[PDB]
Amino acid sequence: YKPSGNKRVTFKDVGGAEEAIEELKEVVEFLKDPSKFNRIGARMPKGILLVGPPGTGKTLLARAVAGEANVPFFHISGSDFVELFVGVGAARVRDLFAQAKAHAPCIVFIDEIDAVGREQTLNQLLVEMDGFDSKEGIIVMAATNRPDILDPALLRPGRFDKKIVVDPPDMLGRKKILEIHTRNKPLAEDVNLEIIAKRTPGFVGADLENLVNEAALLAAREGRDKITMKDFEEAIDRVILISPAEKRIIAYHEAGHAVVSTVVPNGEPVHRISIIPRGYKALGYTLHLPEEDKYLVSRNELLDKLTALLGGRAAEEVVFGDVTSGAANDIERATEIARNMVCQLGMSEELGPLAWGRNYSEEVASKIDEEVKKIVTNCYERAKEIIRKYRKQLDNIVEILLEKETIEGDELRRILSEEFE
Amino acid sequence: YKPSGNKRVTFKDVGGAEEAIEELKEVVEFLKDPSKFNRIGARMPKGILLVGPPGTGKTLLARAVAGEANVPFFHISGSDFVELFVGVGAARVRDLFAQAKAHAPCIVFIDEIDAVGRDEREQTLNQLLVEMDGFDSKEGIIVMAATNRPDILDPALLRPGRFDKKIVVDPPDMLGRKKILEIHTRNKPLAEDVNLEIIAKRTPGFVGADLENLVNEAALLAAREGRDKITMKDFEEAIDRVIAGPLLISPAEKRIIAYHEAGHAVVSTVVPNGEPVHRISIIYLVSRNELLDKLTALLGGRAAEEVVFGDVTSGAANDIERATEIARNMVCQLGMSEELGPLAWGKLRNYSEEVASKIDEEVKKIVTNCYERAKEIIRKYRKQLDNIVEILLEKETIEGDELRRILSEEF
Amino acid sequence: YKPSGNKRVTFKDVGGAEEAIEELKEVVEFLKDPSKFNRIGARMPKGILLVGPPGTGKTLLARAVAGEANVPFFHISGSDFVELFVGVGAARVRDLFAQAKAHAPCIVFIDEIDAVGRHDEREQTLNQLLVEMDGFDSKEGIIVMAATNRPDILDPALLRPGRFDKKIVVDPPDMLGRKKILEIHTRNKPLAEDVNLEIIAKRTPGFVGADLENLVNEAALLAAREGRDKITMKDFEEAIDRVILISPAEKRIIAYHEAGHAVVSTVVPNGEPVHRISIIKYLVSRNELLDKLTALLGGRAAEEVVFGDVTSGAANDIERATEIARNMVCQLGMSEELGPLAWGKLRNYSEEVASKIDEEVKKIVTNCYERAKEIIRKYRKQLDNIVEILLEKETIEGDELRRILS
Amino acid sequence: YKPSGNKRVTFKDVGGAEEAIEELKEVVEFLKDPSKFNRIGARMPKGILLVGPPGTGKTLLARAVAGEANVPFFHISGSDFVELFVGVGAARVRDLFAQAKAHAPCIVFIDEIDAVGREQTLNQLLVEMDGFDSKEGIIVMAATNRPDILDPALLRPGRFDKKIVVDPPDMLGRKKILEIHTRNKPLAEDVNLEIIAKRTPGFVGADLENLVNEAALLAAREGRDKITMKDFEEAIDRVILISPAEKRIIAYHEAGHAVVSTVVPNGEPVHRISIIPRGYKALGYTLHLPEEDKYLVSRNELLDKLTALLGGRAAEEVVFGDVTSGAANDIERATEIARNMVCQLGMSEELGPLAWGRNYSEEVASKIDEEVKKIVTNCYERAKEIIRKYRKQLDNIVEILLEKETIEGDELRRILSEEFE
Ligand SMILES: Nc1ncnc2c1ncn2[C@@H]1O[C@H](COP(=O)(O)OP(=O)(O)O)[C@@H](O)[C@H]1O
Ligand SMILES: Nc1ncnc2c1ncn2[C@@H]1O[C@H](COP(=O)(O)OP(=O)(O)O)[C@@H](O)[C@H]1O
Ligand SMILES: Nc1ncnc2c1ncn2[C@@H]1O[C@H](COP(=O)(O)OP(=O)(O)O)[C@@H](O)[C@H]1O
Ligand SMILES: Nc1ncnc2c1ncn2[C@@H]1O[C@H](COP(=O)(O)OP(=O)(O)O)[C@@H](O)[C@H]1O
Ligand SMILES: [Mg+2]
Ligand SMILES: [Mg+2]
Ligand SMILES: [Mg+2]
Ligand SMILES: [Mg+2]
Ligand SMILES: [Zn+2]
Ligand SMILES: [Zn+2]
Ligand SMILES: [Zn+2]
Ligand SMILES: [Zn+2]
Repeated sequence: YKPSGNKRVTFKDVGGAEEAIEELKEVVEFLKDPSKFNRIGARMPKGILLVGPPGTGKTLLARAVAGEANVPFFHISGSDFVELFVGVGAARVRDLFAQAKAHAPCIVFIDEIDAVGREQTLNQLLVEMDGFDSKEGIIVMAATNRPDILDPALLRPGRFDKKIVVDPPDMLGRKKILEIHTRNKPLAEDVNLEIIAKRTPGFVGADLENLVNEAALLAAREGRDKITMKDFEEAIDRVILISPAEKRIIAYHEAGHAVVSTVVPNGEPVHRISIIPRGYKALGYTLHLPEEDKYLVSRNELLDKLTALLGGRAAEEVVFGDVTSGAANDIERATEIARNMVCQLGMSEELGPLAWGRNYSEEVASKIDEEVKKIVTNCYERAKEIIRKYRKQLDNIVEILLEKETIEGDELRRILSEEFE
Repeated sequence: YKPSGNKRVTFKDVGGAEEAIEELKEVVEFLKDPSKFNRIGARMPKGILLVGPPGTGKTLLARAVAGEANVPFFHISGSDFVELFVGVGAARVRDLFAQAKAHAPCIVFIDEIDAVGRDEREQTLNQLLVEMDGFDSKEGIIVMAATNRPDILDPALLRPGRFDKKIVVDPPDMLGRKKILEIHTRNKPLAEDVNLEIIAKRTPGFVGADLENLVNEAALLAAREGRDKITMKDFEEAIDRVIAGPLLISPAEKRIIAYHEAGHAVVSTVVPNGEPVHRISIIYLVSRNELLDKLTALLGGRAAEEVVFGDVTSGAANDIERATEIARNMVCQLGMSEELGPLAWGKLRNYSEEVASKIDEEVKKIVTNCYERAKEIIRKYRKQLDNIVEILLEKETIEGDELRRILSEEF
Repeated sequence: YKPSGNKRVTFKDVGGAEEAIEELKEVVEFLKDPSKFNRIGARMPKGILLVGPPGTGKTLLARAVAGEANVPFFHISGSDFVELFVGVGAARVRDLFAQAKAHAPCIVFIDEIDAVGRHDEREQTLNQLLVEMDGFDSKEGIIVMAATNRPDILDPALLRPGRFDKKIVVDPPDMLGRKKILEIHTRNKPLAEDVNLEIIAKRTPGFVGADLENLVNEAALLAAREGRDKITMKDFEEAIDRVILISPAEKRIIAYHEAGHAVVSTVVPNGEPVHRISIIKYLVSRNELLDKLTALLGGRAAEEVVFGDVTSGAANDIERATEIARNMVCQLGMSEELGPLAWGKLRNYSEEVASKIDEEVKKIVTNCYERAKEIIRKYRKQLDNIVEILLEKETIEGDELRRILS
Repeated sequence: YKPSGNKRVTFKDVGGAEEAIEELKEVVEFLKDPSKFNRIGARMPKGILLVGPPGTGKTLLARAVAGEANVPFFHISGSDFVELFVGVGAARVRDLFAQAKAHAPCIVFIDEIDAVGREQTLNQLLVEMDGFDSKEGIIVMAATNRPDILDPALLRPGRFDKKIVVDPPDMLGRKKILEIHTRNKPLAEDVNLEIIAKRTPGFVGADLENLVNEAALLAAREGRDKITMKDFEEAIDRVILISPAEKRIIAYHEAGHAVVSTVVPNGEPVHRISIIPRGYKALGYTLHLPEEDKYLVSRNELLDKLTALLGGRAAEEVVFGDVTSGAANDIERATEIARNMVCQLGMSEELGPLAWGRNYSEEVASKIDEEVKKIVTNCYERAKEIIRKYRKQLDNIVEILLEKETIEGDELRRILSEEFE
């Protein structure tokens, strides 16, 4: 394999991710001279996971880090390994790392890392991660919008043991991204990117770069030498949000996750809750992440986890009397877990300490289904029992959420303790 | 591979395709003077996919764009590459693009692209991909492709950088038929009794290719009788000819489709969560009730047919399919079933026959409830249903601040 | 490449190809006076492909068009161009079109066009053809006709609009057509007054024009051989054995099967008008489909009623009919009990539903079957009459059939 | 494709098939100068099917015919077309014939013709057969040891409308084949091929050529310049028949086919019966051949045909009280036919005029099975009823069969009429 011949980027070229750039500044410092860290035992991560929705500059930042450190950048895409013949995947992972070490210090980027990190190909990856010497100035960055799908072996210490969340940009972030992608473009005097930032809720960087291109097409179509405000207004429409009653439901869903995870004894600590459309900081997402601290999980831990996953839906049903599609992913994950308890873990009553999996009769298929349904239904009703018992808290957390949108650190811990002290 | 030696056409030659022509105007300007775009980095697509039924003018539009830009037009048929010996297809694609670059700007147009882009075909298609990726848009080359079989295409073909822009070419309605008849009648001697509106109205289902043939058959009728003008009777009789030569919508059928279309519109309007209805023509997160409303509306066409005609036709097949998809999704994915619980059933089926059976009863129950509700709505609003149909038959299309008001004056 | 110096033929010389003659009459009008079409923009085809087995009159037809219009005829054979030195074929095609333009209006006829219109010098030769077709002005009254019994061998470039985009199918003659062919080839011969050409048509199923001409000739040689000045019926009867199949029992059966489809189609309110029987919409409603299904089952219905035994003949129909029923039940929501639901598409539903679908499909097909049988029994006599005519002539027209259903 | 560069053979090189060579002598005469036939309207076949077990010189004779006429020979193998991508099969059939015509007169040989003649590939074959002009000196020969598997469209007149049966060789045929393959070999004086012919019952030409090679290996192994009798004796053993009580059963099976086919009204005329191990002249084989005369078949014709197919087994059961494996192929063919009556032809009581085929429920699967079983069982019991009623005839036919081995022409017709007059 042969390093990217693409155009070098820096952080100059990345808008609306000042938090991410902050954390990555050390990695740039490391790459520029690892010997400053090495000399005093400052141990950097070997793997850094970038998490966010597509088109949010995950790949961009990886490249910005390499250009900023003026180091080679290897771009691989996870979806290139799936579908490969027997062994070809692992041999490419081998080669990748052999090239990385020959060109160290360097960045190795693996896009769509979920594509490989859901056997041989991933096992080879894990051995390479642990096989290489951080001190040689090698850092592997990976991107995913599906971190819930990842093998927890990937996130073990000594691997991708740090991650950074790249969120969609708000109005101020959108404006900046507009300015970046308009730098070398000829704008009319009447163009106001502020109004365009305001009128593009939900748009990510990729969409905004596109909108800018659509705007340029509109000018060029008419043979014009400057892009007008009308061209930007018009372009938005070519590429085409949340109601205050939908905001409410989303808030109740997220609060529901939070309340149930707090009450349930083996609940996952709640560090942040958020009602940003697709922020991956929300707890709703978090609850779908693979267990990275432990290696064993107990039946009661799973039932507690399952009950937390169904908290979103429990809160909607209790409060609104009906349910939306919001909980589809929660339903799917909860079902997966229960099927796994029954068919792999030997955690059903009736089915016994047996691996079922298809290898078995309709008669067993049927008991499996009954058993899986029982677990999920029982956890769901437990969730609602909890919601109802802690309705006032649920209501309180919603109220703040509607106001603040995202609650994160020491502040969140004040609120939860006030509320469940 | 050589550019076409046939007659240069322009948009003056295309009828009833105004929306497609407006999307294509950009391409015409780019080709006239790429510098205007390249100058300000207005990135054009490399490949444009034209999608529509046969004889609707896909090839014509591709030609019109080249003619309008006064650039060479390469006319290729996907069907030529299939059946070819080992490697001959790839080598042809390679050559094809070699010539395009030597003639740039130009249009390369691949008809029947689903013939190539559905061993050897792999290599042929792989080679297509390579050439698409391999050419510089800035150099004024546009590849257009046509298909009436888009679902059969490899998604690799639709990736960004490839055929990532699609334009839909629709069958003409009354006024479009009328325009196409006028285009193909420009240079022909017509009797004073000929009325192309009436012939527009009498040829619902006809595409541009059908109408051009119609005109010629009319002409052949006059010629056979040695007459120096084409008469209305010639056109009328030509209709019956084009038919039995090689699909007209019958008047009775027109009626049924009108009621089907009026039905969707009536139900959509009554149902609280109905989708606004912008047009009727003869030619993040959702709630349970949003979905039941959607489903009920989707079943309105069939509901109208059943209530008005008693019988039901094949016309609601696509809507039944969609309605059923929605209800399986509700039962199997969203946990919106009475009895089956907040469980994901499926993902391919990983459950017992006992469950499969309950799923079927629950899907059938949802769809059947929405169906009966649709019928109640149609019976309750039969008068307005009938008024919309009457107008829709007169015009074939109702739209805009005219459909806007009709639904108010009625509801 | 000069106008053929062979005998003038007209349509009077072509037997049993009325449909194709009717398609070609406009070509003749055009050749006689192109200006009639030219002046109103009536565009004629540049290429007409005649498709059919050897000896059916493809060449004869082309010659008759020219003789009929009194216009020159250039006869070329595609098999001449195979095997040629480098370039020679293209140059011949160039010259051939140069000659047609000098002599227009005219017919240029290419026999065995598959021999050229099919991997080397043929490319060159074929490409020149495509160029010349594209190059010539139709309005000049030039028409190129081609013949093949091998149309699937043909390069589709040839069949594209502006080229050979009109195909005329030429079939083996039915009994009346064979009779006419015999008249034609007998015009100039001394026949005895005992010669019954109809009986000879009847006894010669499967014979094509070339076969029947040969037979007349063998009859003539037979009489001459015996020093006789008239050709008798015995000569023709003996000739048949010389120029040389389906059981008459099997023929009966096929005839009842076909007549059955036709009676049911006619009787059933939504059936498809019958245009022809031979023993060789956008939307569709529930009733229309049931009527169609019933009609599809008529052949078999006619066998069961008439013969009590059924043959493998209805296999395709049974398949078709079952396809329709399954689609009614599974895609069209036209079942009693199964609702306005799509079941399937492969199978996305339970065994309980699988089994209900089979009951319902079975019930529809069976009901339509019984109904077909009722129609057959009710119209037995006319069924019998139709079969009696069908067996005699091999091919009857709808108008005739509806008439018998008096 | 490019004509065989293999070594030219003549009939000189083919042993123990004097009957086959006789029939093929005309084809040689035709190929040498088709104009002698053409001139007086002598119409040759366009297709000639060679039938026999493998290793019996089917391919050999095809090549002998071409070498004898000194004409080009195209060898194709049917199994080369199956497994090919979409269209490649038909395009190769096209090309084959295009080459044949360019090199006419010539022989086109299609080995393992059953491999293609059981859609597009066979349909193309049929059009080529009917597309070519016999008078151009083109004859297509085909070989198969599975003619029961062939599409009856192949055997229609104007195609493979003549066939020749090549049987295993008896002792005298075996001796000749031994002599041919020993011509250029150095034999000891003590070698007696006669005794070797006698001791190799069941051996075909291919086996005998092999035995000869094994004999040569034994000499060469010991460094010897002549092949000894001991070497031949020894070689037989390296490559390794019927009991007089098995002969009896085979005779009763074949007689059973004959008796039932005679009695049953729509029975297939019986032209020969044989108890040669694998002669394809036997009626047992014949009854498995595809209907080549007709196009329609009636329910009663099939029931009669089914009953005849089961006559072999019926005779064994009636006479010996039990049954052997001999009837496996008959059972399989009879089942095929009944399944076809029920599922395709609309010839069941209960199932109706419906195409079943899987497209259908377990409930229907089950009725199908019941229906198919009913037909076969009813036909089987009919067969036995017939055997018992005509036991004396059955006994008589066996007796002759045991004596004569094969009964063929006018003689067979005497016997059957005496017996069922
Ligand atoms: N934060 C950002 N600031 C400026 N441009 C951005 C940003 N995010 C995305 N873009 C632009 O849009 C594209 C986003 O694609 P990518 O970097 O692959 O995002 P992701 O990896 O999240 O899918 C980039 O190529 C970049 O040009
Ligand atoms: N929209 C139209 N306006 C005018 N003529 C049309 C139109 N559509 C088709 N035609 C006539 O019929 C022909 C249709 O062929 P084509 O453009 O190949 O349609 P498609 O490519 O969609 O199959 C055209 O060449 C033209 O003569
Ligand atoms: N339909 C027909 N009517 C009269 N004669 C015919 C007919 N078809 C064939 N023949 C006779 O047989 C001869 C050979 O037929 P030909 O025209 O060469 O048929 P094709 O071109 O289909 O091979 C003709 O010249 C003609 O004399
Ligand atoms: N009748 C025979 N006479 C002489 N040799 C034979 C005979 N039959 C087969 N052989 C030899 O053994 C081989 C038999 O193979 P082959 O001709 O393919 O038979 P088949 O086509 O029946 O399988 C031949 O190559 C030939 O050398
Ligand atoms: Mg992405
Ligand atoms: Mg088209
Ligand atoms: Mg001919
Ligand atoms: Mg063999
Ligand atoms: Zn959630
Ligand atoms: Zn609809
Ligand atoms: Zn039929
Ligand atoms: Zn047997």
